[PDB]
Amino acid sequence: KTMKKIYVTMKTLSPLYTGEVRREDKEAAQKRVNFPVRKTATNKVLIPFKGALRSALEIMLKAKGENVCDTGESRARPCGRCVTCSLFGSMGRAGRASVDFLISNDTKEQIVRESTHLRIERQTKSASDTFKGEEVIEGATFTATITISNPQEKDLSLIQSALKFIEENGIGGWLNKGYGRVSFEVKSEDVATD
Amino acid sequence: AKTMKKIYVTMKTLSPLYTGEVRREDKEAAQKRVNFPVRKTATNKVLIPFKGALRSALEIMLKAKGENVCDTGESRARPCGRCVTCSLFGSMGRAGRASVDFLISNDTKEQIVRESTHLRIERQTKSASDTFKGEEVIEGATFTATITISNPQEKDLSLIQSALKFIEENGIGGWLNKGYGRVSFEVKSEDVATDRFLK
Amino acid sequence: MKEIKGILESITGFSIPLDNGEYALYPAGRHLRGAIGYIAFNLDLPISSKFLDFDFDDIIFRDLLPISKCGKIFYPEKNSNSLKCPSCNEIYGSSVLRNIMARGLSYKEVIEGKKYRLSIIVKDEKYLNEMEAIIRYILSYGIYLGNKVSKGYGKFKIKEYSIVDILPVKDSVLLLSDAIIDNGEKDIVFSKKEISSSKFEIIRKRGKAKGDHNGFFGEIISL
Ligand SMILES: [Zn+2]
Ligand SMILES: [Zn+2]
Repeated sequence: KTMKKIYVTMKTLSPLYTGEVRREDKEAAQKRVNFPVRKTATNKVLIPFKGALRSALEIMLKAKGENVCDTGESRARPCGRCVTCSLFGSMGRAGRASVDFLISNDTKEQIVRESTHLRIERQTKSASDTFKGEEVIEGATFTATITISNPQEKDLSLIQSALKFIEENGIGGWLNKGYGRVSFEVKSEDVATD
Repeated sequence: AKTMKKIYVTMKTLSPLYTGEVRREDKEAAQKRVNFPVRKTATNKVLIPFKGALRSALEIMLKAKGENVCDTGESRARPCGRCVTCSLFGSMGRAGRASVDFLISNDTKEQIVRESTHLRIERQTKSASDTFKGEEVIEGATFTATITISNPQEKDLSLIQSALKFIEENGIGGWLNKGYGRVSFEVKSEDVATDRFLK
Repeated sequence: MKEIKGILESITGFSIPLDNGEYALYPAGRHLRGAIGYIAFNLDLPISSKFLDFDFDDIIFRDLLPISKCGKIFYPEKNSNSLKCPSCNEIYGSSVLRNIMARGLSYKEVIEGKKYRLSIIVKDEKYLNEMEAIIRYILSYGIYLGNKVSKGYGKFKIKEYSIVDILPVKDSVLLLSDAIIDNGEKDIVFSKKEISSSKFEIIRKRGKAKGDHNGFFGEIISL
């Protein structure tokens, strides 16, 4: 058969934030930070990728005119004939793409830096509330691996435009503040038998 | 929706600019030399937070005009989700429509950021009582951001440009009462479609 | 009989929700089978046909019970959710489990940066050459065991491919993996999620519980 092996390499252009999801690792950081960055137990920063790719292609392919399943609502069901539902899966059939977490190349204490964010009273022009949050520095390199099995020729082009959308829109959180502006690079390869 | 208004902002400093370093590691490793480091990337370019300045400008001007806007600046003050700043910049429910990027400089720290001596002079004996070092972005540095409104409900560009006029008069960053942060913005909008990247 | 030993390392954490809220601290041979099945079928390796049939055993995929700083694999204790090492005295425990709450969802996961045992006892060298190919694909492109494989969870990567011939060391056994010995006590639940019939079957076979010999679940150890 045929399987695609899109190796994605990200470089951060403006500070990155994806929230920490393990409750115990969160609470063991809520003494110091109030928004800890998602981190492995190997002290590496991992970002969810599949949702971002899917969302970008859903929004784009919908705006182009193609009937796609918007799964950003609380539908709790896609259909089985969507352009994305073939690629990033459906609720009865698995995904052709198996998008991996965008794990880092460097460890934390080399990419993640605590930070200060503010809320400023509009009249007093001074801080009302202050909070700490972690972030990933600019220039930090991340890697992933998309694994589209049964390629459908458009699949690579759809994945790379998705990447262009997540370069305009952003990956992670606080994306309306200026966070998570990234730059991907694609070096694809078609694995076969041995 | 089907289109996206792509505002492209270019800002020139008409006065010294200061926005403080938020990173605790970068700040504490700078207190050896400079008491007030500026916000800098790890690509040695200067970040300025832009969204909150735009939202503060529009909330102040829109409260003044007589329109109904929420104050997302007070302690324990929630957004409304019915105001126009809650539609453009967001609420605790619905996301914002404008994804205001940071104002990232076009040059590096070594060409825009200088250490500067600042004083506190005794009023009676007319002599310095305190000295400190700050970092400041020089006058003539060009910063670039990119506002991107999804679902471009018309009046967006007018509101953003009015907020940029407010920021031009008032200032962006810190030490805005001493003469710092006086800027000049240059809008170059557009309306490119959402589907643009699809080949 | 040419068994491929190794120590896999979790690069990204894995999630195995079993039943009644409890999870599985280490991945099992079931998951190994399933994932190797996928890899084989997606690469059209012939052996894939036999992997559909669960009542097989020309390649027995034993579990991914963890290895320690004491070298020897951790082993299941008597009626305990912990796996004290034979040599040395360190427990694996439920300290690896972490409650994760993400975008409304709430699952549990085992932390990454651990070291587990790879042991695929190949009974007949007929399929050992294809076994070389599946461990080649694992050696390069990783293997994803558990839940949310398409989302990126469970990234195991092998660190050693030691293809060692092994004997059935039958003797007299220890039940190193809870197995369905007719109608024993512990309830064991599996699945055959076959592509090209869209058939997902939650099969259940009650049996004994690990912590108490036709060759070598259904593992055995010297006692
Ligand atoms: Zn409002
Ligand atoms: Zn031990």
